[PDB]
Amino acid sequence: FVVKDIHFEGLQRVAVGAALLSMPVRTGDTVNDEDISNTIRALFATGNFEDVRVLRDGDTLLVQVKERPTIASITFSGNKSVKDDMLKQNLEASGVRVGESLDRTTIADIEKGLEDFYYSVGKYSASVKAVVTPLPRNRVDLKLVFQEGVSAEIQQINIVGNHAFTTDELISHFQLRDEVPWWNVVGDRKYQKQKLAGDLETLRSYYLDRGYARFNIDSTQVSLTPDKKGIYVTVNITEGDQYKLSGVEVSGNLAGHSAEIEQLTKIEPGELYNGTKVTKMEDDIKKLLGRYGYAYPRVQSMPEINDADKTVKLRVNVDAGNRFYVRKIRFEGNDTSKDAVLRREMRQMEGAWLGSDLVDQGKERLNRLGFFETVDTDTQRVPGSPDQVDVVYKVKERNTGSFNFGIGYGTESGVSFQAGVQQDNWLGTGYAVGINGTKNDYQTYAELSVTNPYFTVDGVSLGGRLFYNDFQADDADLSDYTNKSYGTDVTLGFPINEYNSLRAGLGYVHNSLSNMQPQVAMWRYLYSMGEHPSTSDQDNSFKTDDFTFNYGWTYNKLDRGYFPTDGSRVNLTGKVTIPGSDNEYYKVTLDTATYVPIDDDHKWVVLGRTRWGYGDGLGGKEMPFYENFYAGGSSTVRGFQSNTIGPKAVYFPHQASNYDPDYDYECATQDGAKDLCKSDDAVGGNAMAVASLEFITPTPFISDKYANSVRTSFFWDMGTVWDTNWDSSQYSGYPDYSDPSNIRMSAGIALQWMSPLGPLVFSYAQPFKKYDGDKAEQFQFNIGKT
Amino acid sequence: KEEVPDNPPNEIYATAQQKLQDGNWRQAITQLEALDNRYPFGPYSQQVQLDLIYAYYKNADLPLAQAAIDRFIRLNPTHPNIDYVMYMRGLTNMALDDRSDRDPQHARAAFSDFSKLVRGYPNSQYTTDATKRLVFLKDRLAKYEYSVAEYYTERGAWVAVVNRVEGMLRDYPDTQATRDALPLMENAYRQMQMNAQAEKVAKIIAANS
Amino acid sequence: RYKRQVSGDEAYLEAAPLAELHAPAGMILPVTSGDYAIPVTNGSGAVGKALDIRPPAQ
Amino acid sequence: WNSNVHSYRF
Amino acid sequence: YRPDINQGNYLTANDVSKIRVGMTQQQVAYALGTPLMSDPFGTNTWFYVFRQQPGHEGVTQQTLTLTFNSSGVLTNIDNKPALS
Amino acid sequence: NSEEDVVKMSPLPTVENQFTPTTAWSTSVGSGIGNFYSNLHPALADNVVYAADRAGLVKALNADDGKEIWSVSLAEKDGWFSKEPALLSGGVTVSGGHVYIGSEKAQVYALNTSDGTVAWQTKVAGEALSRPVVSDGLVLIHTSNGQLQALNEADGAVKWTVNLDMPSLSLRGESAPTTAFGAAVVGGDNGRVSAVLMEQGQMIWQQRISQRLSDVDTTPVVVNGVVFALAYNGNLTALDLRSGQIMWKRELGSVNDFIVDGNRIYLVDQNDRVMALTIDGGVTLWTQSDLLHRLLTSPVLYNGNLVVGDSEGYLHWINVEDGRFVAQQKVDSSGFQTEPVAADGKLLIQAKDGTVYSITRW
Repeated sequence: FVVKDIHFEGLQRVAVGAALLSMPVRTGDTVNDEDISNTIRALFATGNFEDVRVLRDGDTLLVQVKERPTIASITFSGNKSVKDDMLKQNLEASGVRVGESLDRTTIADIEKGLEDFYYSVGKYSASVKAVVTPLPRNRVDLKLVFQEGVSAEIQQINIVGNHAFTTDELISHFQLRDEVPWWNVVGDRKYQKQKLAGDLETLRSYYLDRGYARFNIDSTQVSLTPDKKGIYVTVNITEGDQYKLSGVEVSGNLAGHSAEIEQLTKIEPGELYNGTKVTKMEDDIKKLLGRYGYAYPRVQSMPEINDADKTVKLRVNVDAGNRFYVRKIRFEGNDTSKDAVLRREMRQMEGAWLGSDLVDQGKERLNRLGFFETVDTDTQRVPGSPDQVDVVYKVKERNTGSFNFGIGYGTESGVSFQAGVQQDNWLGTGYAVGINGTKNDYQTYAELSVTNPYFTVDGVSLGGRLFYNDFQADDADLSDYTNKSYGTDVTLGFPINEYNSLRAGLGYVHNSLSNMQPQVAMWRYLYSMGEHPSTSDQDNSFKTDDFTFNYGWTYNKLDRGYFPTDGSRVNLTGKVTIPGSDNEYYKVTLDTATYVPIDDDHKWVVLGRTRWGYGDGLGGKEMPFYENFYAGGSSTVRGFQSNTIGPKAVYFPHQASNYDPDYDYECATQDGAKDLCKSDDAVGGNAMAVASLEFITPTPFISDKYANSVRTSFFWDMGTVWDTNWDSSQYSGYPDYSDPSNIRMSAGIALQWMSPLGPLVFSYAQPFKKYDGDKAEQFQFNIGKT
Repeated sequence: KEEVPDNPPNEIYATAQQKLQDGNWRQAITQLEALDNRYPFGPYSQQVQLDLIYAYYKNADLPLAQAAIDRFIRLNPTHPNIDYVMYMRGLTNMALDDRSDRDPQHARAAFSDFSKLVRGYPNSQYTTDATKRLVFLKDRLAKYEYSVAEYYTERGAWVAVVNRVEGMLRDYPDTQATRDALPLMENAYRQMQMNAQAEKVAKIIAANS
Repeated sequence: RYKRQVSGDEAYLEAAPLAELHAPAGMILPVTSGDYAIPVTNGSGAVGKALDIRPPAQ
Repeated sequence: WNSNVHSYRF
Repeated sequence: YRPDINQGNYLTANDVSKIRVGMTQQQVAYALGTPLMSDPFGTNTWFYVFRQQPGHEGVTQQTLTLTFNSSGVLTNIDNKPALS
Repeated sequence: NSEEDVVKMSPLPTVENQFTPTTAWSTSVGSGIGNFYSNLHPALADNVVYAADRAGLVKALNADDGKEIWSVSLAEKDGWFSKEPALLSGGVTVSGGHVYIGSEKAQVYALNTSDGTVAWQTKVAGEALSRPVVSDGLVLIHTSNGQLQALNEADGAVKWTVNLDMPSLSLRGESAPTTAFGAAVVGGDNGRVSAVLMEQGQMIWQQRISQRLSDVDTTPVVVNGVVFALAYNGNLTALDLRSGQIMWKRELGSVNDFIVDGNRIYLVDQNDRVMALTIDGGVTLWTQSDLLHRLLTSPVLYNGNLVVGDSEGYLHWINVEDGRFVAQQKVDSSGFQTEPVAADGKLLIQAKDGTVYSITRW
């Protein structure tokens, strides 16, 4: 059929030219039913037409069409556990979005797509319904009603084919979980393929690190319940007999470094095969070949196994590649942070040969700051150069600083409140400013802190701090005296070994003392400082302004921060007053902790802690009684009331502030007092020595599935505190508090784990050696921050 | 929630024009999205796209302005008033840049855009401002490179310093940061005991300042 | 957000003009690569609030 | 440990 | 206290002996590699610098200056094994 | 924080008991299966009832009063402190002075009816989740890995194995084969009914009776040279016993077993719609949807009346001629999950807490 003209009926958005173009048929050509059908199918395939009809009028080829209504909006109702924006992102990734049209036959398809998304997020009983609201001008809105349903949780994780290790002991090291008590923070009970693969790798490693070279995971099975609210996992394995490590043999283009390697491949012939050690050998060889310039030194380890004698022999293939040089290092995504903040963390220098280990070190260092959510690397090449590359770090900035508030309870500090506002990246500079405050039963503390972590390129820091501190003693199991102090401090920090860290700084502190109970150990200092207050009254005030030089050293080698199993921590702090200050004294403290394991799985440990301290005056003066040392409590010596170990107060005969019988008073004249007066309330001492030997064991009655999160210990604690300036000749009848032989011992049990309320630590101790005046407190616990 | 009645397009557009002139953008925005959605093929939908670019720009909704600009350039690449769109693209990138040590990629994009505009259409009204912005962006990028060189001088690297200052003398020779960076190259050449090049750098310096 | 409310409204800054770099006798400077180059666009338009960025009626 | 009631990265 | 500072090209002391007077640029590029620095002030003259500075132990810098001619042909070699 | 369900559970009907049910007796077993999905259910042979739990405990009781004849545990203890359960999951099966049980640790025990001493014990491929069918001096077991194995009755030696294909995601449960004319018919989580000769394991035929969508057959039945198989989210089908030619189908699925009597097929859908189809063309005769989403159990035909449990513990006697509830009873609060047992005039059932009940009517 010859066509002399073309006409359309229904073209609203698509122009007439677009239609005339897409059509195989054009004006002035012969047409048949086949070409008409082709045109109709093309119009349908354009994705903008719902119904098409190409008929023949008297002379004209008339095209009727009902354009698919243009989508004007996409609403949602019932996306509790799914964000509207993410759902819309998934939708517009599927194809449907605003501006486009609505295919009136793909409704169930989109419903099933969203259902599949829900199936992927965990929910399997979800129902999606797409309602369609027509509107004039051939527009339509698409509403999506979601019935989420109830999530599916794991009810069991089983492992079959294991005979040497119980299944619980293996699940204990998984990221998935089947049991989640209400008194522990061990994880959720959800299912994800990534976690499953990670757990399979953890299992494979747990076996390969024990000699089971032939270990093989036959298959995995995931199953549901007919109600689709429970998930079951099954893992079949085949653990083969243990294998020994007979020897090692290297071969490849070692680059003449065959000498420096054979010392890295030294073993005791007849060792138990292990995968971690093999990977460590490979990484060491790679680090060496990087030290010699090579950037991509491939290393492969192939084991030749012999079952007749059960001997493994490793075959290491080394392929040291070519040297690559770095021309640039770029950072994109740092809209707030400056380039220096990201560059000073790079261990790979621009303008030098390349090392991938250094690039990874830089990436990790950038991850630690906390200013970036994601950190990706890309080593692009250079157009027209086979030995040059440009490194790129893509970063996504995060909300830098936080508003932190937290509570806790405990026997020592009663109820403890904390509140602070912190900022870690002040205008993208690295400065960390903050305002913090704490409040407990016996002190308020408020500090304003600032610090530049790079006052020098190497990593030296420079701090700064203003602080206000109110301290009541009667609330701390001591003699009565109130100290309100304010001051400022500045300190530098020098890192030297990646474990050791020195620090040195200056400080000014103003102290005001008031509401002081007459007792000898106070006068011994007041007199020294020229004062001559009275004994028969406690309206006594004393102000001092002191300048101090503070020094310190720290050593940290613990394998872990939480529940360590091997290493040692050490801290030395010191202070000395420099001339000009009213007070003349020096003070020193030394804390030490040492964890020593006695097994291979690190479940039996021997912990040893010590705490030494000594201070004294210089110009015939004494040390301030508000800088003294205190022992007793859940940190030094357990089983004793906090801050009761050591010297006691020797009161004077003195009227009281306001007398009211039925209240216990400490030797007031209004009760028949005419001479000095022993007491049982502590005052502290200028010298202190504390030790603790603890034995950590596994929790015996709790399931092995999550018994690795609870720490059980049996401890033996010792301590003593004493005053060196107590003149035992003048005050004869009362004991000699300058005798360090008065050692206080205790022994008992302790538990420690993590709870939603916060960290928990319980302890029951029974002091068997204690002296007159020491108050016992067997049960002690510290739910929360402190 | 900024509900819009179904009045005919004339009054909605007149109200939009009657709210822009006052200085309120969040309001006319809504009206323009309505008139766009409700009439994606009306007689003046393009005008609406231009007004929407303008509104998103002055309302700080820059990513949407970028999307609108890309869409408009794709759908109407030969629109007589397309120079306006390129100028708005340059302005949007400049605003995103918003601080010379930070990421300069937005500055490079703005430079490329303004270069396209000025080379293509030099007899426009949006060109002189384009050059006044290109000079500023050039200086900004040079200052970024200078900051990097200063860091690597503090560190102790003496090859990165000279490479980057050579790159500046190559790309950004006619700025002031470059004039302020030659001493760094001199110091680097001297620290590596290559004095025959420090002398050349000094010859360059003394011939300008 | 607040930072992108200043450049959007009006802010315009003028910078240090560009001055060519001289070459002494007995040497020559490197090549320029012309990637970041500023042609001369003659004409005297408006700059800094004197330019009408209001979209026209087309 | 320190924030057992809200570390709020504002 | 500080990390290792490395700069320049790794010269293995066996490649610097593979270069004779008369080799073009492609040959030296194959042998030693592409340098990070050169003389942009007109002449063609490459500088292979080998600088390493570990943590508080000293600096070692080996310099190899190769002076070519107008048509890519080596004309002079100069090796400074240590820095004064 | 709130929790909601897409499908709303149905209420408890209100019925007049045309006959008042009773509870002849009830015995307790230790901890039962718990909140786990299991096939573990009681048994009966020669006026004695053998039941078990999930930790490893097995008991024998009189089918008239509830007196315990013997009891034995199977959980190995490493002294007086440690104790690892056996994780029993295979329906108790008794045939010929032996008692066969399966476990989740791929261990199959065969005890004696007299004293409870292990006649033998054997390791299998995977978790034995199926009823240990007994036929032709063989014991058919169907493991979660998809492997159908055939042990011996007196020794325990694995005679042959068959590898059925298994998909990634499936349901927690495996079909118990049925033996007929010297061949075993079984189904798998792939959606296929498979036949195998018992002697060696040669696959006679396989047919797909299906329709992330899953399917599982779960114990077909055979009558007069015709096999009847039912899938999950699939089609009920009738197949020729010798070729696998689908003779008729019908679009409805279920995992819980069904019964065939006379010319009527009584089944329970996955949505808990008790139905009674015909046997020639799948014609429906009546429906009873008053139990939608009550988590019923496999029915049993007791005295011409269907009996079904529920998670809440209410047992329902329902007529078969029309489909009306003839009685309803409350038994236990923990809930019913496993299938009842009707034989020798006794109707025994076991709850999740292990309490075995015997039901009657006066």
